[PDB]
Amino acid sequence: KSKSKNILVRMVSEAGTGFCFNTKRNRLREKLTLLHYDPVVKQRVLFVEKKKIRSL
Amino acid sequence: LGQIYANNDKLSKRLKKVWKPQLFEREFYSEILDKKFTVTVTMRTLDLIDEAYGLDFYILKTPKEDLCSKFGMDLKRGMLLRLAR
Amino acid sequence: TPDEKKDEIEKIKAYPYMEGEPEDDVYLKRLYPRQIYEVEKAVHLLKKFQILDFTSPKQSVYLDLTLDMALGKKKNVEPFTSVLSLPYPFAGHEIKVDEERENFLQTKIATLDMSSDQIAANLQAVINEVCRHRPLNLGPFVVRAFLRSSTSEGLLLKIDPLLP
Amino acid sequence: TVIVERWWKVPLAGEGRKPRLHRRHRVYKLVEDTKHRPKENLELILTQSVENVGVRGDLVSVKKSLGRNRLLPQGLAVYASPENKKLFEEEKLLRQEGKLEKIQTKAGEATVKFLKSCRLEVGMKNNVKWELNPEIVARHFFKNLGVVVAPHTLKLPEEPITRWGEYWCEVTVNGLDTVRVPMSVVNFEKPKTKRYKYWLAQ
RNA sequence: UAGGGAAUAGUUUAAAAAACAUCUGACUCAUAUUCAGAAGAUGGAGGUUCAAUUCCUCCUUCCCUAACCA
RNA sequence: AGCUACCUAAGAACAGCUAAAAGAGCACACCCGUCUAUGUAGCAAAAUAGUGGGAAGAUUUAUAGGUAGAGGCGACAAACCUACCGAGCCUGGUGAUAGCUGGUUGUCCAAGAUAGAAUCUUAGUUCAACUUUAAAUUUGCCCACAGAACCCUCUAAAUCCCCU
RNA sequence: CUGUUUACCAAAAACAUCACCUCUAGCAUCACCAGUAUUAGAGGCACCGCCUGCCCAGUGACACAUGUUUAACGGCCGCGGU
RNA sequence: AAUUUAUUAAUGCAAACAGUACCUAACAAACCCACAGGUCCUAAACUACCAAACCUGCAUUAAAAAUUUCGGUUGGGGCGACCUCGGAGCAGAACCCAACCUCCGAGCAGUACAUGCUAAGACUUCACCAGUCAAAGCGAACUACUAUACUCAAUUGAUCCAAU
RNA sequence: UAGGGAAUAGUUUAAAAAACAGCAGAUGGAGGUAUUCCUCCUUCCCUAACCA
Ligand SMILES: [K+]
Ligand SMILES: [K+]
Ligand SMILES: [K+]
Ligand SMILES: [K+]
Ligand SMILES: [K+]
Ligand SMILES: [K+]
Ligand SMILES: [Mg+2]
Ligand SMILES: [Mg+2]
Ligand SMILES: [Mg+2]
Ligand SMILES: [Mg+2]
Ligand SMILES: [Mg+2]
Ligand SMILES: [Mg+2]
Ligand SMILES: [Mg+2]
Ligand SMILES: [Mg+2]
Ligand SMILES: [Mg+2]
Ligand SMILES: [Mg+2]
Ligand SMILES: [Mg+2]
Ligand SMILES: [Mg+2]
Ligand SMILES: [Mg+2]
Ligand SMILES: [Mg+2]
Ligand SMILES: [Mg+2]
Ligand SMILES: [Mg+2]
Ligand SMILES: [Mg+2]
Ligand SMILES: [Mg+2]
Ligand SMILES: [Mg+2]
Ligand SMILES: [Mg+2]
Ligand SMILES: [Mg+2]
Ligand SMILES: [Mg+2]
Ligand SMILES: [Mg+2]
Ligand SMILES: [Mg+2]
Ligand SMILES: [Mg+2]
Ligand SMILES: [Mg+2]
Ligand SMILES: [Mg+2]
Repeated sequence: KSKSKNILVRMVSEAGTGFCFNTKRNRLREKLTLLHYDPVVKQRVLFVEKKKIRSL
Repeated sequence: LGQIYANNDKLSKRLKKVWKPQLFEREFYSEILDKKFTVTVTMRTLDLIDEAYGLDFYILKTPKEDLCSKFGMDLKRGMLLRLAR
Repeated sequence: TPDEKKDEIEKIKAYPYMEGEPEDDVYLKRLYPRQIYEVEKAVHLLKKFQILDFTSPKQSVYLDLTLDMALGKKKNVEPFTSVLSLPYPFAGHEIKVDEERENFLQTKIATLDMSSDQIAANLQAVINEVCRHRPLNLGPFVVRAFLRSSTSEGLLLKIDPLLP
Repeated sequence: TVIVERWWKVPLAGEGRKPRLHRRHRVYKLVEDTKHRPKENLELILTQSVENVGVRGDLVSVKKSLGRNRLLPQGLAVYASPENKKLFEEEKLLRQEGKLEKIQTKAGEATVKFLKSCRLEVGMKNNVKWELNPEIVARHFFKNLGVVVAPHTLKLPEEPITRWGEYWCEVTVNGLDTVRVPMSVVNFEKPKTKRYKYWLAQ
């Protein structure tokens, strides 16, 4: 319980579609920017971390 | 006379609760009866008398089910008898 | 927003004021709000007082301005000294600030003999000069304005038209 | 007044039938206690002249405590009913045009009462030769006594005053009441000097 | 029989430091006190970690508690 | 509150001896109930015989009244409050509820014994499994070869699959 | 000490008790009381005799600026050597 | 112990209820003025207090109480220990298999960011719930990557409800 | 967890200075137009949550 290493964050598409997916990242690393498939536009686009959902 | 849920949460205890009106002793004057009465009233009664423009109008206008007072109904009979005679 | 500073700003806004002389010929000042407004009339009246209360024809018009020098955000702006010469410099002039920081600024405008139009122009220049510190539309910068001579009481000017 | 509502829904009874009330329908929640509401004013028509509220025929909005506990019981005011409004409205036409005489406004009576019991200190400077005229004297009411006097209303003794002394000013309030106030011409002292000299000293 | 805790210099404590004891010197006629120096330790065994008194495990010594109802 | 606990009003009783002062001693009436035997459906739902404690006092006692069960009263024994008070009695809610025990009424025939899972659950339930009835249409059981692992010490008895 | 108790298995070392002590209260027309701090009430302990030691950190109570208070609840030490 | 303050008491606010008061630190440097004082170098702006109790409403803190509960396994109960998940032996060869039996572990971590979508056929911890593997297809990747349901044994939590 | 606020020398303050602690010494970190403007992150505080 006390131990804490990673966190769950919401990655939001930069295409304006509003599509989001959750990923795990290290707490001590910088905010993630990822290239991920967006179903709305049907092609890989940039995703940027917005909020931390919970501590993993 | 009713019940309440503690902290307005239904999942908490149900308690007995009585809400009492704030009572005031005031003096009123009747034009038709030309007499002053010391009557225990509520702030609502004072508001209703103001909207009727006097005690006489309030007593004469208000139906029995809204007066909710035997004394009020006796005043009505007194005023009506003086008007009738 | 400290309670006292913000509450006074609310209070000073509350002070009532009225347009035109009341109907009554003779009326106690207490019974009616402040009345005299127009900047032109105000200068003319200050000259009238000078004649009635025998005093120097030339006097310093120490316009005191209750300028909301605070409440830009919940964080308040600070007192500075934006120096600009008036259109007709009286016989740059510093816009000094209050020591108590109650937002009133004692800033001479013109000598009494200066023509109403010149004093009116001198007034408008300061209005822009004072807002220079916080010329934001976010927070209103001016509340009240009292145009007083040295030996006369302050008169509540209608500064609202001249604000922008 | 306590206003309550039920926690539990009451089933519809339909036309001409009484609701079926379970014991659960006795559980109430406090919607509002109307004693804590902001107080509204009571609109009354004055019959006599009250010191601060107004004068006969004036529609005044007073605190319910004042009207109920003082004005209405003592006959100073009446309810602003349609009928009373008409009765007083008819009077205000007769006063304006008819035989009924015009009467002071609320402020007029207040000034008259103050002007009856006040003395004007017309401070005049020693250095400059001064002649007392209605306009100069009018200024001193504002500064000293706080009264805003129109220049035309003032009637001076009509003897030119250039020497320190005592005289009389006859003030007319709204054209009906003429008051004669004591006049004390004195050497002018600046506000700061006069307050430090006497108010602070004693 | 069951359960919890503890082990640090010769001694007693601390989170690898102090105190004395021990040794060296100075002061004293000499001793003590004092002053200036010096050394010395993480019960045992095994393992993780670059690094373990400080993370775990078994054993030894000791302490404390429980060992009942008919 | 006709028993009993405490209280209120107004009553009553207390020989003899010692000391003569007594919440003093001896000792009747009277109150209590220490010890033993008897009795144990008894004479008695607490008694009898003897023996004992007290007996002018915080004594005993007749009469009427008061305090009532979420309570009273108590020199606290969890005493006593109409023979049974860890909180009276009666009536009602009430056919309280009981996974617990007991009981469950004519004749005759037939099929019929049981992997387990979860559960404040292991004195019980629900789902599986087994068991019963009716119906549908097609394989069920027994089994020939061939076939189902290396790592590892018992190279086990066997099983699985399976046409005929 | 006399006294009191489990009517119906306990009469006692249990309770009460004179005494001692702590706490609360400055007051009247229904108890207390037709009373007024040498009083009244809430408790502890148990005549008398010699005494009643240390502790207010914790809990409680009181008091507020720290704090006060054990005849309040309670507590009242080790290891090694000579 | 959980839940609660209806009730009682205190305090706060609201509600209700009358009015008493509204504010003073110059100074001439020059000049004027017989004084007393004035001109210039500011003589502005600006209201405060405030009704004791009783009663009612809403809060807060206490007191005194109320309602309800006090898990299971267990070579009787208690004490101790244990309660879910995975690997191995017992259980030698399809599956399954217990003891407060014998041993060792888990309550993550790391790399991806198509751990995208969709869909035949199957497995299944003896029920259910849950869990597991997948051709083809779409879209990607791709003509160097034991590339296509990531490495990994377990590495985990239903419904309601809450947040969004 | 949510916002609010805060961060100066080892420590505590000031507008780049003093005081303590031991002549050294600082503007939590990063980025941008500089303790003094803004932004993200770390640490801490405050306040409210921490239900099912
Ligand atoms: K009785
Ligand atoms: K049986
Ligand atoms: K059962
Ligand atoms: K006895
Ligand atoms: K204490
Ligand atoms: K056994
Ligand atoms: Mg009796
Ligand atoms: Mg008696
Ligand atoms: Mg005798
Ligand atoms: Mg005796
Ligand atoms: Mg005797
Ligand atoms: Mg007794
Ligand atoms: Mg006892
Ligand atoms: Mg007992
Ligand atoms: Mg009985
Ligand atoms: Mg039954
Ligand atoms: Mg058969
Ligand atoms: Mg359960
Ligand atoms: Mg079973
Ligand atoms: Mg076959
Ligand atoms: Mg007995
Ligand atoms: Mg007895
Ligand atoms: Mg006996
Ligand atoms: Mg005793
Ligand atoms: Mg004693
Ligand atoms: Mg003692
Ligand atoms: Mg020895
Ligand atoms: Mg439980
Ligand atoms: Mg059990
Ligand atoms: Mg056992
Ligand atoms: Mg246990
Ligand atoms: Mg299955
Ligand atoms: Mg495929």
